[PDB]
Amino acid sequence: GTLLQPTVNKFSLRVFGSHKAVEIEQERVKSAGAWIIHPYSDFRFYWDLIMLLLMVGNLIVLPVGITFFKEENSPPWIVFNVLSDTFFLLDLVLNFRTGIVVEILLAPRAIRTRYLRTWFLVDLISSIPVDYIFLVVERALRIVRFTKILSLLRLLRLSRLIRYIHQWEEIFHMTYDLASAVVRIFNLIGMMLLLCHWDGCLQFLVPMLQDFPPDCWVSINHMVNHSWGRQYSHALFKAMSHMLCIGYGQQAPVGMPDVWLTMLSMIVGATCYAMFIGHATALIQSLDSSRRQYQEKYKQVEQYMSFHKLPADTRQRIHEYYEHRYQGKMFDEESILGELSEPLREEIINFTCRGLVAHMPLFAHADPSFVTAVLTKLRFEVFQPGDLVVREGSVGRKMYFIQHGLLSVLTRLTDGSYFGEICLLTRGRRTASVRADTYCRLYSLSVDHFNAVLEEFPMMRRAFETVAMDRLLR
Amino acid sequence: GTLLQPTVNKFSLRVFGSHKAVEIEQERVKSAGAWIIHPYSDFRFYWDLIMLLLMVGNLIVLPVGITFFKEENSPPWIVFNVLSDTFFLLDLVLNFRTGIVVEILLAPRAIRTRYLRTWFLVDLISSIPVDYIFLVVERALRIVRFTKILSLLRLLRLSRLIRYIHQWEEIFHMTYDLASAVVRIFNLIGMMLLLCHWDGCLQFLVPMLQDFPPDCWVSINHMVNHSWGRQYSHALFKAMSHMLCIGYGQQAPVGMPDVWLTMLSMIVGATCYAMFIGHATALIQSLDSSRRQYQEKYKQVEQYMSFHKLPADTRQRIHEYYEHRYQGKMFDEESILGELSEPLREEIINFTCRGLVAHMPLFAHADPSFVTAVLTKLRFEVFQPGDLVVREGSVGRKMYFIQHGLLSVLTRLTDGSYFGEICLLTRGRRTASVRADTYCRLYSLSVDHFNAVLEEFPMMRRAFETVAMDRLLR
Amino acid sequence: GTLLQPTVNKFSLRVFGSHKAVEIEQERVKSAGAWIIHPYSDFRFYWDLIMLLLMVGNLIVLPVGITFFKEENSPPWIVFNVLSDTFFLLDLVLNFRTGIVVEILLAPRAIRTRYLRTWFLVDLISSIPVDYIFLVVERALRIVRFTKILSLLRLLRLSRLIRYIHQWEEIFHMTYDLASAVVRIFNLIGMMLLLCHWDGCLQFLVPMLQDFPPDCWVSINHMVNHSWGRQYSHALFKAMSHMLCIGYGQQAPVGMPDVWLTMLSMIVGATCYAMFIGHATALIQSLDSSRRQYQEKYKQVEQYMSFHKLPADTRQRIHEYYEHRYQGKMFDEESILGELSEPLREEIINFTCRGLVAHMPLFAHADPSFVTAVLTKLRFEVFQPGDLVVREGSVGRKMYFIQHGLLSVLTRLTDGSYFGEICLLTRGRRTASVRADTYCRLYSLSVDHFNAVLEEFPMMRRAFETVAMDRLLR
Amino acid sequence: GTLLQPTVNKFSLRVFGSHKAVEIEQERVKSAGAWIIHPYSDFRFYWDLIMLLLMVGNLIVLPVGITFFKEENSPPWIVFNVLSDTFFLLDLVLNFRTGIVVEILLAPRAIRTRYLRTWFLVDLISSIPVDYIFLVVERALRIVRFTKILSLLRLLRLSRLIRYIHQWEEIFHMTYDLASAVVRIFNLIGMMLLLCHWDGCLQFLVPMLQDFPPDCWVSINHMVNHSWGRQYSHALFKAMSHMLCIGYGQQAPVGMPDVWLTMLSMIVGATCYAMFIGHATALIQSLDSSRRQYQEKYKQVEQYMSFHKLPADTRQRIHEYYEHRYQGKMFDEESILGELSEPLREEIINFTCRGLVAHMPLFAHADPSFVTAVLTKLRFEVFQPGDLVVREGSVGRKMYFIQHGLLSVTRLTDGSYFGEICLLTRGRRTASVRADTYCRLYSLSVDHFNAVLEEFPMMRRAFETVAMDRLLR
Ligand SMILES: Nc1ncnc2c1ncn2[C@@H]1O[C@@H]2COP(=O)(O)O[C@H]2[C@H]1O
Ligand SMILES: Nc1ncnc2c1ncn2[C@@H]1O[C@@H]2COP(=O)(O)O[C@H]2[C@H]1O
Ligand SMILES: Nc1ncnc2c1ncn2[C@@H]1O[C@@H]2COP(=O)(O)O[C@H]2[C@H]1O
Ligand SMILES: Nc1ncnc2c1ncn2[C@@H]1O[C@@H]2COP(=O)(O)O[C@H]2[C@H]1O
Repeated sequence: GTLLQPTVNKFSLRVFGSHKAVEIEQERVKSAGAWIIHPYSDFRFYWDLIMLLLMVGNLIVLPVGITFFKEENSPPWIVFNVLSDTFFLLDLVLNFRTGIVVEILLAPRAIRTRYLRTWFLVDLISSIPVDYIFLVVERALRIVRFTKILSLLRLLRLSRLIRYIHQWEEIFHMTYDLASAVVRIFNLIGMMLLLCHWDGCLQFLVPMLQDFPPDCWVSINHMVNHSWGRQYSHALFKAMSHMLCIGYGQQAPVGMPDVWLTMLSMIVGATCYAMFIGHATALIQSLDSSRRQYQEKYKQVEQYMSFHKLPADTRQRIHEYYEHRYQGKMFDEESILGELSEPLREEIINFTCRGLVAHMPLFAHADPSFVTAVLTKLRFEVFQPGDLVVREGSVGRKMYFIQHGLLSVLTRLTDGSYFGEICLLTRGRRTASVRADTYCRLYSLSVDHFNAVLEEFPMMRRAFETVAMDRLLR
Repeated sequence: GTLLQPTVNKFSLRVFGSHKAVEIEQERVKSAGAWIIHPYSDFRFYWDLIMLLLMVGNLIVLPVGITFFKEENSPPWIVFNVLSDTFFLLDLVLNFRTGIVVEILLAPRAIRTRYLRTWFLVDLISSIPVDYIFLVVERALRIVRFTKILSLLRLLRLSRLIRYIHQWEEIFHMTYDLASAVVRIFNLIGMMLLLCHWDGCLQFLVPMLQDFPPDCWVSINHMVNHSWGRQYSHALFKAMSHMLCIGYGQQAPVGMPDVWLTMLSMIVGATCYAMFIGHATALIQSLDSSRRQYQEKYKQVEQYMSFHKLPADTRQRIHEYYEHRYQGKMFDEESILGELSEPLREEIINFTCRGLVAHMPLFAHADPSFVTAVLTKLRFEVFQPGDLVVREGSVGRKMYFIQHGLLSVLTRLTDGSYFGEICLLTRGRRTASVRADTYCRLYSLSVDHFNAVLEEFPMMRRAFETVAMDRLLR
Repeated sequence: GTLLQPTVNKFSLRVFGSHKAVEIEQERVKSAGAWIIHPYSDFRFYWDLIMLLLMVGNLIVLPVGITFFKEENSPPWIVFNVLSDTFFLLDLVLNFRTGIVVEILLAPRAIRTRYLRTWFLVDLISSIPVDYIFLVVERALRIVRFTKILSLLRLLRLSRLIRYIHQWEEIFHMTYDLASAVVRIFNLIGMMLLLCHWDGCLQFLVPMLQDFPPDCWVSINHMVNHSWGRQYSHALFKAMSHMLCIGYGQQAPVGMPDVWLTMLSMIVGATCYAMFIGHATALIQSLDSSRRQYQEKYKQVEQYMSFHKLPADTRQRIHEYYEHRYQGKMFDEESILGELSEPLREEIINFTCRGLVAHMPLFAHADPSFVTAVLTKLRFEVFQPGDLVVREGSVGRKMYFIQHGLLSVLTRLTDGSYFGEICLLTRGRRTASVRADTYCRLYSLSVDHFNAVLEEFPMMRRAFETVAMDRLLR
Repeated sequence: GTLLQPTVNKFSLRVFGSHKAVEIEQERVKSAGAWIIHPYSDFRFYWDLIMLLLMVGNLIVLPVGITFFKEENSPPWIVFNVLSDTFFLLDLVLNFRTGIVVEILLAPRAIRTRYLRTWFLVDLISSIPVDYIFLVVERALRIVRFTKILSLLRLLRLSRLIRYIHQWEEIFHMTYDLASAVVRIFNLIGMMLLLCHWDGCLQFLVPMLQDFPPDCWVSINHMVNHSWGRQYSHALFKAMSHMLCIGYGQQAPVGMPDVWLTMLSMIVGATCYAMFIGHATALIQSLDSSRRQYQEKYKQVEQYMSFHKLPADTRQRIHEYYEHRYQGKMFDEESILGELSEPLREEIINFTCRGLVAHMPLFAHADPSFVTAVLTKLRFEVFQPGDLVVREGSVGRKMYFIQHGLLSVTRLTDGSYFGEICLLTRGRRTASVRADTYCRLYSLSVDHFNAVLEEFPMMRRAFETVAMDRLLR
């Protein structure tokens, strides 16, 4: 009895919010009882999965059954039509109690007026069997052709199929992350295949109603008395060749109703192929945008290089810097770390600098709170070999830690080491000079952040003082 | 008598400014009297709505009347031509007094020179009936063909139609918000349909003037003596098949003037179809850009994830954070709140936090000025379960309020609660530790903003002191 | 004698810099004398304008002269060929002394090696008349066909035409601001027209060399003995119909060399039409980008509106705010004013606020230096009616000036007025409350900027004190 | 013996990191011995370069050999098939020991399960010769047609070719900077040419198996007894004309299997041509984006100009300012200098201002450390002529240096400087400076100036002496 209520699911959590909002929605459904179908409930799922398959089966089978078969009084055809009319009438009956997303669950007022204003007439016309009525109520050939065109009123179920497919596609952008362009283009492919299947049946249907004049292509190809499969094959070939703008026959089409159907199918095919090109272009432009932005940024850089007329060796030095800095990846490290929360930043920086945790003895013994408080305030820097990181007699600004590479002070030291220590404490000038031997990834620490961390932790101040005196002894 | 002046309307307000600027424009119109038509006045509306319909009627009917009908001396055709010449001459007469937007309302100088420099000759040629003049002044078949080609000079009214349609489209981007690409593409569709309707009439017109040679397609299909409708149908089929690049006849076109018309229509159709593909692509790329930017941003995030070689569980934790933070929506909350004004921000934050207003007793009794002054300085934050928001023995930085979820301090508390209070007042370390039990939306308050609000309001300082002492008792 | 040197022009100033850099380049040219042609000099202009016209004339006329005419020994044809060979040999001779932009003006070393490495062979082959040599040196039909194919070596002048057209197009992005896509697409249109004109001549040329077999289309259409114009017309129709993917004949092409030419022209036409669609799409997407960014920004805003589930009246209030703030224009007022210089900002703000200059008596008497020093520090703000700008008992933050609209303090005041005065001086709370009656554009002044301007100007401090005492009297 | 290990190369450095990480990967390979092939090693290079050429040769030659030739028992055809089966079986054998990038080098567990889960069946089917088996085991015409369709199972080597081409293309985005769209579009061109070459062979193959009915196009064109080259030419013309949406014959195709092949090739050609248009559009939009952003920015500027209804002379003054400021180049000087490191900034500013170094005597004698410390804190500014840079009786804010142009206060040209004494005296502006031409200037802020004086005390006295000299002037 709870199947009319929306259950607790991932889409339910992402739409309603917490479990309490889901319970509020369930109580709003339970305001009335067995009169309201919530539009996110599993009953609408369990119904629409049936109705989509039935609608696809009818929209494929029904024109082939109308146009190509001669004796329309076969029993399983009548059984199939009766079943289709039954389910598509029960669908409207269940629609009457259903909810409407704009979620207006007011049953006696909003539902009835929203149907009678928007989408009751089309579903009502497509639901009921019109041809059986005129058969019961009622020059026989005009009557039979009239009943055939009336039986073509079943084709308005397409408008309901489109509505349910768009409701599904609005649902499954949220339970699964899907590229939008893929959904759009497979929707368009289904529409195009369906339209070509219509035009085949139509271009056989029109010479049927005129009792095959000698001007029509069926009489010219002498294929009146073949089986329905081969006639369907030739008609579909003709329709697809008009639709993809080919050029079908030897002669121009002579009969006047052939000309206008031809022109109609040509226009429809040209517009559908144009929209298909558009969707394919929009899909292709969204494949390697991360690599494309890197390309645009380097175009911008060499534009700036050209503006100041820089030398060639400097230009390739810049190029090597970008190749060993970004590695073809155009990411904004500031905004991504800004969009996150604090524990995510802590976990990321721990995973990136557990090597610096492991090699350094000062981080081996201290509290991990202190370790994270240091690590959250570093900055990643990359140097090229031959460069002097710190020159002697500087102002003194920053400390450095060593991720990779080895560095030479004119006394060499490899990765896992550190320098820039004592000049922050003594506040003096730079004692020795540090060179870059290779590409060396470094993390840097600002002095204001350093004093803030020392204000947060007094014992590591004495630890740095002891290791600075040891460094002075070295 | 005020219909020459621009009235007070929505476009009038968005162009001129206040009502006073509209009155200044009305006085500038009333500088002269019954000699100037302001280009935004309702008289130009009331005139152009007639003239567009007349121009469309002529540009559809006139070639069909020229080419297909034999006896051109029928009375209602002459009546129709006389009416068309009358209205399109009166249009030029009313153009003489009209205003010109660049609004140059100087009648005797700017209007006359701007016509005689830019667009007087084309309207003058398209206005007057040339063929009736040569009929009055004046081997009869060459004369009749000469009059037919002279009567084709009516087709230069297209240049006026384009000018008025662009003036309308420049108007209605401002009274109604319209997607620009839709306007462009329906303008192009109208142009393409009109060009195909020209080419049908033209490809029947050329074998008319040569008295139907046996090489032409009309003689080959033996359709000289059919009605004009069927001839128009076959000619339009031929023109559309050349235009959409199909391939029309059995043979190659034999007569030399057929070949060049064929090649001309093929080139025109290829270029029009190319521009149609371009407009369709530009329309499709502007449908789901909000969802596309979210996709690009997450591609950027997983690019950054790949750059530091993060583990899988961390990567899916980041993915869950974005799914429960942005919900597929790529919006910039900083810039949108920055572009607004202060009362809009106040109304938005009141509607988002009236729940926090309702549950908290401290906000229930105080002045709503104080309530808004608190609420404008919050920050929205989202945590994942298991995370520790405040760890014991911290520095003490911020207060938190609880939108959703429940939180556990190791003493549980659900939504509508608050914490982080006493550490701002005591300026000490963190007493207890707070965990996250679920996804919990929190609003955070900075201590500097907190002290500023206390400086603005002294009594709530004592209120916070009392509730902090109560919290210490707890 | 100075025509070899680059003169002082707009492109010369935008490339070289000042007049002194132009004189340095002129001295670098005058390092040698009458041996170097600078590539920006007017002599290269005066030469290339001739050579482009000659190259276009040859690339149009020469295949029509080779393929369609029978007697190739007519005198003016020989005169035309001798003139063409003369000018295209003199072009290579003048190329030897010319300069090369990469500007390497080193004549004996860089020019000779850069020709013999890159582009000497193609120009040498296309320069000299090959067929006259084999005619002087030398089954006559094989010899004549051999001379015809040798005379087709003139077609390599296309590579020189492309080089000079790209050098021109690189020049005229700088003297005139041109949309790049227009240049690209007209270059492509010229290339496509030229290729179709080649294929017409080629598809007549191949049945010439086989003495018109009965399998070829010329013999089938029985058009061997027509004039050259009609043969050229049918050949061009055949080539264009293959190129635009149409379908030409009744039968499939029977002869084997016809099939491969057909397939070649089909592939070339398909690729050219694809690139034409691409250029048209890229041109269309760059037309109304300013209006498109406004559309995307409002999509973003209503996305944010949907995220917090805002009410409808609030949503339309936001919509009215944007309509009366930006007017469909997506401009960044911060970055544009940031990119300018100081006197440009001063001139812009003077033109926007001379009304506030004129109505205010305090700005009427003071120094215009003081006036600009005030005006450069304002901020433009827009309010909706009913809003309260200043509520009584505020903290006191800012002064306001009134561009448009009228405002009511509960004592009304219209545009050109001002308020927010005395609370900056007294540093107290807000005395009276100000409402918004209409849309009212306001300029706001911050108190820190206000005190800075008072520090710059001491007498206007006393002026504000007097008018504040007058306001207190009011 | 080290060819199974990944050597020290540029891609190796850009993937692994330092030389030590390369040695760690080499030790991880050397965990086992002569049982593991590392997927970046030169042996996989030396193997795949052979296998791509063999796969292309087979995918071109084999359908032409099957469909058009009558006697399929010629010796060099059998030799060619035996060689192809040999190398494509040895490829699977060497695949068994190979590594897999996701680098899972675990040989007995990850490799076997990853093959038997993902890509063992297709390579196994495409490897072994099926037709020779049915020939050994086994109305002869049905048997021969059955063997022909079984010999068409060689065509599944395309799936391996695609995998190796994508592995190569993933490698060479890193050793060479390549535009991605060019790689995509040449991959698509190769695929389209291959598909058209398939459809030609197929549309001749189907009337072969029906012993040429009179309804087929071969019998209608009376070309059964021509050579194989001319038959291949007509079949390829028919296939390409269906593929590029042309319209081939006089009549509609009469036989029912012709109709469905026609419709299939038409659909395939339409989709391939659509994707080709898409790739061409995406390539064209990425050519002159630097010039396009300048265009969009100036559209934005004239939008702002229109919003405040500015006069024409002001608008063209703004236009001249942008033409002499950016020169059509839409670059962000802040972010580019921000993304670099400190020595790169120092080298760039030295190369841009060595003229100011050379003309100024105060920079001629001082330490180059001081020179760079001054030069890193300048700002580039551009003025229009007639403008007054400093008006008399100002507040006093900044110093200026002169890159180009000449300025009139007592005139002075490029290489000069002003704005000096008002920073020291902290007073108002003494004289007024005009702009005579377009003049590029570098500006110096007073807070940065006092910071540099705090870093260097002797140049303080140098500025004091030259300021007293300026007062004497
Ligand atoms: N043993 C050592 N090896 C290398 N550098 C050292 C040593 N001892 C001290 N230093 C210096 O200690 C300094 C601390 O900060 P500086 O940035 O001034 O530069 C650092 C190094 O040059
Ligand atoms: N009854 C309580 N339940 C939970 N937390 C409390 C309680 N009383 C005080 N606190 C703490 O009060 C602190 C105020 O600021 P903190 O951020 O230090 O962390 C807050 C809580 O841990
Ligand atoms: N005659 C007046 N009419 C309207 N407002 C006034 C008048 N005199 C003083 N004020 C107030 O002067 C105040 C100066 O700063 P406030 O922002 O506090 O708000 C301003 C006004 O409310
Ligand atoms: N000989 C001179 N020629 C030009 N300007 C000078 C001279 N001597 C001093 N100055 C001024 O010195 C001032 C220093 O800073 P100011 O920006 O006030 O403006 C500068 C100049 O106007």
